[PDB]
Amino acid sequence: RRLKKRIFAAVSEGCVEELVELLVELQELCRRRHDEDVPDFLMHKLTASDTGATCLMKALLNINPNTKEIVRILLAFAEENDILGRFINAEYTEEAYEGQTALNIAIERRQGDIAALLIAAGADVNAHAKGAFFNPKYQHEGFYFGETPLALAACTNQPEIVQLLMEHEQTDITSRDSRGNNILHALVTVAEDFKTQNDFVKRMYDMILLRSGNWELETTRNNDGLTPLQLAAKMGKAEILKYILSREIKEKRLRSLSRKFTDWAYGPVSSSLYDLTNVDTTTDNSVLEITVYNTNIDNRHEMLTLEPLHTLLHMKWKKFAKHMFFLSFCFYFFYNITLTLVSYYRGRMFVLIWAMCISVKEGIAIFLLDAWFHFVFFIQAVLVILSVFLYLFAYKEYLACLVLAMALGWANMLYYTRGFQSMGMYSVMIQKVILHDVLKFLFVYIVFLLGFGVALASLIGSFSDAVLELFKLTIGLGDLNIQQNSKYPILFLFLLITYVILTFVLLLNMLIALMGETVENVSKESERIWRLQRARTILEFEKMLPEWLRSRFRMGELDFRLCLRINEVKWTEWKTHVSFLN
Amino acid sequence: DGLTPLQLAAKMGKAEILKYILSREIKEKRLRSLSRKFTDWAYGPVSSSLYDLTNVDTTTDNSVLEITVYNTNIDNRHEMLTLEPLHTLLHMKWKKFAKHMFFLSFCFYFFYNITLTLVSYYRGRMFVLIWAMCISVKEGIAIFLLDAWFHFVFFIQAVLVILSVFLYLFAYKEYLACLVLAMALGWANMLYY
Amino acid sequence: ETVENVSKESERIWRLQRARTILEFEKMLPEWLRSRFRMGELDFRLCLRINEVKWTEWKTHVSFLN
Repeated sequence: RRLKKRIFAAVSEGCVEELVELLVELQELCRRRHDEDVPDFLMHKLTASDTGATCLMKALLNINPNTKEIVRILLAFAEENDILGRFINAEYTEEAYEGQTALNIAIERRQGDIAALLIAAGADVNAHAKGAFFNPKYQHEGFYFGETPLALAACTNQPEIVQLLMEHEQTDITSRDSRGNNILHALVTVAEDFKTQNDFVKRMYDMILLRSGNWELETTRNNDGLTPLQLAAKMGKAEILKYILSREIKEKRLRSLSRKFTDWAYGPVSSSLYDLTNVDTTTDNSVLEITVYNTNIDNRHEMLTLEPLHTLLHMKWKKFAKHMFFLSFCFYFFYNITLTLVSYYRGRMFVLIWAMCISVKEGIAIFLLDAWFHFVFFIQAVLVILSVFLYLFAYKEYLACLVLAMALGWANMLYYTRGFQSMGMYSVMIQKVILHDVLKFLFVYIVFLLGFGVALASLIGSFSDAVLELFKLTIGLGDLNIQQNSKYPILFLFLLITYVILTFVLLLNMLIALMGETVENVSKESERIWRLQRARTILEFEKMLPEWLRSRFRMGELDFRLCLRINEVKWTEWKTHVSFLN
Repeated sequence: DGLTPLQLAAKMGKAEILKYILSREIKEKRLRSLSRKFTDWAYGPVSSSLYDLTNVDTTTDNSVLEITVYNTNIDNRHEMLTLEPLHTLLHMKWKKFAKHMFFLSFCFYFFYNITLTLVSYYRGRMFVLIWAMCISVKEGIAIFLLDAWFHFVFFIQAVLVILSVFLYLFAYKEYLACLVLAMALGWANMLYY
Repeated sequence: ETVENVSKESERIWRLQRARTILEFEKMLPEWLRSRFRMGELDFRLCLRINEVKWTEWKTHVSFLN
């Protein structure tokens, strides 16, 4: 603590008159071998031991225009005192920056030449920042980049540093950190779409992938067992998965990395093949199953308009799912008609075995942990079976269960309108309106209803008669002139008028709020949620089939790779291409 | 009027100049007390900083935050309340204690309204009058303040409850009108919370 | 009249209402028990350990810088 704080101040600011004297001061200090503590003087006085911050990490933490003095201090102690083995691998002591070298801090502050010369001094590029800040809980709390130097050069938009770092012989490209992530995993972890940044991630991800040139990067699974495009699908990033699912290489010697074998193009019409490595539900964790069954991002219609993803769905649906959906509609319609005739006029009991079948079908609702129609299907099934099991008994509490099961079943018939697009967009707006705005209006209307009903019942008819008369006054009925046991009917009169005008202004406020919320949900968002609903029932009907009879996949092995004969036409793109080309 | 220059910047309602005042750092030395954002470490996106609390804190008599919250004649106060030590200070002042104090005041007003509901409907029978006197001397600063409507509804509810009780002591039948109007305005006043 | 007061102006007046009841509930407390202010003297100046993240600004900065 004698004068190492002085050299810390000298590398902080950059006064050279302390530095030139102090470099030979420590030189005559190490030349005078004190002979009571020989090795600990070097390892304790050429660094700090409170936070583990050494001199050059303090200098690169305090980057100023004094690059001459930092070139001097890399060329002062690092090679004369022969310390560089035990020195440049210094890590921290705390939990925030646990295991952080000077390479990532050197490349973090745009000093690529400093980092290239200090790895030319013989550092290690296989550092692993295992701190809990570096592996945070959410994205806001910390920086996640891959805890690797070439991964940090990938995330922080430094192509020249990763160019000089890949050409080093003993760097790793198949390296896996504490989360098991390689460069492509962390590069798509830091990524996002074009709405915020100007797409440097893909614009150097191509450089990483073709500089590597090997397939073994794109199968390295993480601790959750995910291929890099599966992790690209799960975190919700559009354009990087667009680049993955449509990627071709013109020049040869790197042809297995391509995925779009364009066999013939002619004006607007162009046939192509694609891959089915993981974009197909015959594998355990497909891309399509992830990006349909995902629930926490909202932009899934961006990914479901990509080519082998969107195209695959039509084949899976036109092929078999329209007929399977119409068959399920016909079964539910005949079940509801037999329940209608059995309920009205009193194969008399097909409804109970069908209710038991639909109950053990929808009994996975507690095992799944906007799936509301599963709950309505389950409450209809248990209400039908409770009505029948009380019909076996000698009770009169069974007809209430039958009439409520009738009301909920014939309301549940309206679930089957998805498939008619001009009625499905009408259907999902009903769910949007009851979820968002009518519940708030009911929540204010119930407390106004109680605050007037207790008042009018304290004026003395009873409670449940006055609140029923108040609701009949709301819907448009109910006499109001002279009620019994009024002290003074003037106050009853203008209390009633105050209730009616407050209900009117509440209704007006509710209708203009739900007019104010539909500035963009007029046709667009209903259409995206309808297409997502149709994709979810594609996958739900497809996985219910057994392991055989699925001869409904695509073209054979062209090593062994499934493909798709997809003929896309881009008329507007061809017209703009041949118009701007000449 | 005894105002520091950023207090006058807050009172007249100007945004970006107060943004420059509340976030100002000087890179070169010999002028360091004029800075207000001691950036101690930045690393990619994450950057910790310090700020000052010379006047942006309600422990002083005329703070900046008290001025720009209690101002009433300009409309763009949400421009200033998204500035950093101003907006950030509020979360600490609120998550810290004010959610629990607000929920406690809601529970007291809810139990007071439920005891007034049961006392009004079926006829600790008289907690409502001492709570009404407490809320009346609480909201009696409405004439001393000179869009504070809910203070007026709270005051008319308090005086209507105490007028109903002071006529209930008497032998009059003009008291039940005051009780039923106090019931209507109290259960409408629950919607303030 | 609701060409702009659909979600925006209601949100600003709600945040201003919440700030006014922050200050009204805060000034009602007595002179003691307010150990709820911020960090000590660093002459003597109180400070705040504020960790802001500007993700979009950092992305535009490192995108336009190179």
